[PDB]
Amino acid sequence: DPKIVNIGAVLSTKKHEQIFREAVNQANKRHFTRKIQLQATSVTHRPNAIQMALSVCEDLISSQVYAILVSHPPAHLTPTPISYTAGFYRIPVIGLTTRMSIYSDKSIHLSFLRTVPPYSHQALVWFEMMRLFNWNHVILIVSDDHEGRAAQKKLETLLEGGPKADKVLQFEPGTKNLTALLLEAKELEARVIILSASEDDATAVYKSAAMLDMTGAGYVWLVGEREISGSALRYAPDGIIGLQLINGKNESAHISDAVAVVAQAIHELFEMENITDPPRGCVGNTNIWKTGPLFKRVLMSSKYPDGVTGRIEFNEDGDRKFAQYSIMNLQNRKLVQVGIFNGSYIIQNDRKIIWPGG
Amino acid sequence: PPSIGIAVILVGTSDEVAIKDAHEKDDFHHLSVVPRVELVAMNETDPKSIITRICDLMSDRKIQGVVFADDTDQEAIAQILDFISAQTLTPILGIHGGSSMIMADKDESSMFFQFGPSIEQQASVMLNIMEEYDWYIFSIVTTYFPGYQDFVNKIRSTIENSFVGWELEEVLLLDMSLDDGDSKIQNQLKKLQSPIILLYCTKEEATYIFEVANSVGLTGYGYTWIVPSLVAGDTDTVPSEFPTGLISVSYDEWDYGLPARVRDGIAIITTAASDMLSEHSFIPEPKSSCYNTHEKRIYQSNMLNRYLINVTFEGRDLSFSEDGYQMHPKLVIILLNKERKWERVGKWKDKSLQMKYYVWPRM
Ligand SMILES: *[C@@H]1O[C@H](CO)[C@@H](O[C@@H]2O[C@H](CO)[C@@H](O[C@@H]3O[C@H](CO[C@H]4O[C@H](CO)[C@@H](O)[C@H](O)[C@@H]4O)[C@@H](O)[C@H](O[C@H]4O[C@H](CO)[C@@H](O)[C@H](O)[C@@H]4O)[C@@H]3O)[C@H](O)[C@H]2NC(C)=O)[C@H](O)[C@H]1NC(C)=O
Ligand SMILES: CS(=O)(=O)Nc1ccc(OC[C@@H](O)CNCCc2ccc(Cl)c(Cl)c2)cc1
Ligand SMILES: *[C@@H]1O[C@H](CO)[C@@H](O)[C@H](O)[C@H]1NC(C)=O
Ligand SMILES: *[C@@H]1O[C@H](CO)[C@@H](O)[C@H](O)[C@H]1NC(C)=O
Ligand SMILES: *[C@@H]1O[C@H](CO)[C@@H](O)[C@H](O)[C@H]1NC(C)=O
Ligand SMILES: *[C@@H]1O[C@H](CO)[C@@H](O)[C@H](O)[C@H]1NC(C)=O
Ligand SMILES: [Cl-]
Ligand SMILES: [Cl-]
Ligand SMILES: [Cl-]
Ligand SMILES: [Cl-]
Ligand SMILES: [Cl-]
Ligand SMILES: [Cl-]
Ligand code: NA
Repeated sequence: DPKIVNIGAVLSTKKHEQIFREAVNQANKRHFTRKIQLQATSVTHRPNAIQMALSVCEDLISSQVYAILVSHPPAHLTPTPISYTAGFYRIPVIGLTTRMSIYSDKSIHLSFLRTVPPYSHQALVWFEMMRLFNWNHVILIVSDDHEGRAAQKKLETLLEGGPKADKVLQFEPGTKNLTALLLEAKELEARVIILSASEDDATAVYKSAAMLDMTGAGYVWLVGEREISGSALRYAPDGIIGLQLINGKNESAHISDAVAVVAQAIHELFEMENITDPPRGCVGNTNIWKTGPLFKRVLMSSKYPDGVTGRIEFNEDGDRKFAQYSIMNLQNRKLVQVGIFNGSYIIQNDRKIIWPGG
Repeated sequence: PPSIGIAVILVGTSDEVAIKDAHEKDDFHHLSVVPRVELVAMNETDPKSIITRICDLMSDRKIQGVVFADDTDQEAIAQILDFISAQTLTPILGIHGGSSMIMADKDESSMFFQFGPSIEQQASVMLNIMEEYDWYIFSIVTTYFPGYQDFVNKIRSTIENSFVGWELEEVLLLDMSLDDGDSKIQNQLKKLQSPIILLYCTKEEATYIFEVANSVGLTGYGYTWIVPSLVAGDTDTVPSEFPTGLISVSYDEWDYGLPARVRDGIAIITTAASDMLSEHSFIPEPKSSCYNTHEKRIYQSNMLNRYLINVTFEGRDLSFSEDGYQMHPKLVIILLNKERKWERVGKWKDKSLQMKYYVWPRM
């Protein structure tokens, strides 16, 4: 009779719960499980953050989960309550689909990994494009919020560790007329513009840029995924280039990979000596799981080469490395794939890029 | 005058009788509104116990505000309270214990306010101490505990804007979210040269860090460590790892006792409610449910904050900052002496430092 080790999950639907169950059952078949055997415990998202925290305690931590998978629901309901409550005990949380850069901040989310990269890592792709297409002078426009500034910090680090940013302009989120900001950019010589902004803020940029004739021949526009989604797509200038994270919204694929990674890590953990069990339930328990920080290290340094979503490793913030992106180009008002970033390398496909104007 | 509900939640042994006494200035609310106070005892300080207790209170009764005190060193309690405050939009005052330990970056929607000093004020009290004794050469150690950036920034801002010959030699950032089986933290601490070390972290973190620092010879004579209030925490609980000669800034219940704190808490919430009622002819309706907050949210706000931060009572300024700290706390400088007892060795009062010793006796 093996020791039973529970893995937890907070997921979007009962379908995804069943996918989690089966992934864990496969992990048990795959692995040698005479000593250690995994058991799936799951719920779906509660309708508010306090209920959600309570359910993490009552439904998951009561089962002594060693880790918790969390999906981003596609309805205001974030992983955050689950990170907080699990983090209180140093139980690792694995985000499956959340892209916001704030989850990279160890001070707030002190035991959080994810199998997708934060939006800010799209800078890694921009940088490779800047080398490839020899854009040696760029203007960077970002929203003056956490996400925007995270994109800036990431690109600047790549540029300061070749191509240069001739200027960085920040704007206040929710500003509707941005003519003043963009006139500043228009004055400059560089004509490659990079944008980090939410949907609605991208929309405002695109509109103002159009009225200043900054979306036609001569200009290049390089953006991420939010800036070619929803309403941002509706006013985007032709010739724009943006990104889509491949499998980025496939909860099922990330459940598979996450379980594989966590199963591998748990079997590795139990090679070592003096592994303790997590706390059973929240009530009366205020000490951290003594083994939590070690299990975090083992996860951080996990490699899973043959993932559904590609090559799975994590960086020093616990963020996905070797993520793969579609490189999209708006031609005749259709988003067309003109290549991919395969995790380390740009691959142009046989569809031609059409730039602003031509 | 109409009555507003205020829960006073007390964790761990306390004189309820002595507490109910200091509030006999209950005949001392001549405001537009009077407090209906309910003492509530709590045993546990995990997230579930704290959430369910407060939510049960809020459902059983109409609570305008919560006054919270505990007898622990658990700084996570403040984090839990900020979360509850922001989610339910209910005023919560953390007046003692873990609940008062600095919580940096409170939520935008938070109505959570803490007795005791901001991070930046403690940073500056530290530099004033160092200046008094002409200790101009120092290094900083922090963990990733929230605030560590504000701490390092404040130090750096202060010293770069002064003509005193400050020398900040080394800033270490220790990651204690991972295990220390590779002796990483030992290797980082071995870098330290300075005769003064400022340490920002939690009391539990400092316990491990000092253990390591001892092993590599960093805690004896020649090294003076200075820490903020939350590291000393409850001064009747002194980890064996803490080195004698440790200096701390403190607001652990020296001259400002729990009874007086509870009374000031009740006054702050009550005055704020009266002030708002006087100006707007309403106050926010107490949430009847934690569990419905998603619906009810366009109907709620943190309006009461404007008033919560600007109360004077019995001719004493009880102002909070917008960051949610006491404005003008009287701070006590304490030293861990040879008997492993914390000892008063100075005061910070009227933005001025008054130290007991001109020269430090041996410790
Ligand atoms: C994203 O895309 C990149 C680039 O396509 C991939 O990286 C390449 O991965 C392939 C494996 O398919 C590697 O191919 C191997 O190259 C070896 C020599 O590498 C040197 O030279 C190349 C070219 O100049 C440099 O890029 C590289 O840095 C090295 O300096 C060969 O020795 C290998 O041949 C071996 O296997 C073949 C089987 O076909 C045998 O026939 C041979 O006898 C021999 O045993 C092989 O050709 C390539 O090196 C990688 N390039 C880089 C830059 O790393 C990523 O794998 C891909 N990522 C994903 C997730 O798909
Ligand atoms: C990384 S380290 O070296 O170990 N230092 C460190 C220490 C503590 C720390 O805490 C930060 C987080 O708690 C903040 N957010 C979680 C708090 C929280 C909120 C609500 C609830 Cl309901 C709970 Cl339960 C817990 C972050 C870092
Ligand atoms: C999502 O990933 C799974 C692999 O687990 C795959 O079966 C499915 O086809 C993917 N869905 C889409 C829309 O690509
Ligand atoms: C844990 O380590 C201790 C040594 O202090 C040893 O006595 C005990 O057998 C170990 N237990 C496990 C499960 O490794
Ligand atoms: C706390 O414990 C005491 C005695 O141990 C008990 O009388 C009291 O009912 C407990 N409080 C709660 C809320 O259970
Ligand atoms: C509120 O703050 C104002 C500052 O303009 C000041 O009059 C006073 O300190 C407060 N008002 C009170 C306490 O009535
Ligand atoms: Cl529980
Ligand atoms: Cl192409
Ligand atoms: Cl209790
Ligand atoms: Cl919050
Ligand atoms: Cl504090
Ligand atoms: Cl602590
Ligand atoms: Na992380």
